[PDB]
Amino acid sequence: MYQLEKEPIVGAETFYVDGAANRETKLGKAGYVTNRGRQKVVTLTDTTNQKTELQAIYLALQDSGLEVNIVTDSQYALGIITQWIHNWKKRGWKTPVKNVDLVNQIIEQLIKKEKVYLAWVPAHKGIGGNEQVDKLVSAGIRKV
Ligand SMILES: NCCc1ccc(O)c(-c2c(O)c(O)c3c(c2O)C(=O)c2c(cc(O)c(C(=O)O)c2C(=O)O)C3=O)c1
Ligand SMILES: [Mn+2]
Ligand SMILES: [Mn+2]
Ligand SMILES: [Zn+2]
Ligand SMILES: [Zn+2]
Repeated sequence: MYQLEKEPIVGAETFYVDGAANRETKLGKAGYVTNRGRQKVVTLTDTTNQKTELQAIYLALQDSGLEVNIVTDSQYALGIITQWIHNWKKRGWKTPVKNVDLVNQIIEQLIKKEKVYLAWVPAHKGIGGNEQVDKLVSAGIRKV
């Protein structure tokens, strides 16, 4: 229904989102850091790594203005969201089984926006945004 931006929205605040979970305890964290100096980290129970990545995106949509840049390192989160947008009101579309409720909450937030840019980056070493939020969500969840 929607058109995600082809390139970052110049001027808009950028949310570097991430999540991490531990399979053995199902504990996890999801959150963001932004280039305007905000951050947020929430602790979650009964969750998975995929669920935490989606939850971080939901948090960024909840806390942002009408134009938002979001940078994720979850290929899954980006793919399931983009596929939802491209295939609604379209033939031959079976909605995914896993995480359907969370993705529906995200799409809810997405359509309320004016412009959204969503990009995937591989996780990497450094001092940039994806690295910072990685350390935040990995604290006490997985070794780094
Ligand atoms: N110092 C460099 C190595 C390093 C150090 C610290 C890190 O935290 C990570 C690291 C992440 O922080 C991270 O969040 C992720 C990964 C990382 O490797 C992934 O690899 C990864 C992630 C999400 C995904 O959805 C996939 C998928 O969907 O397939 C993959 C995939 O591997 O395939 C993902 O979220 C990597
Ligand atoms: Mn990640
Ligand atoms: Mn990461
Ligand atoms: Zn606007
Ligand atoms: Zn970086």
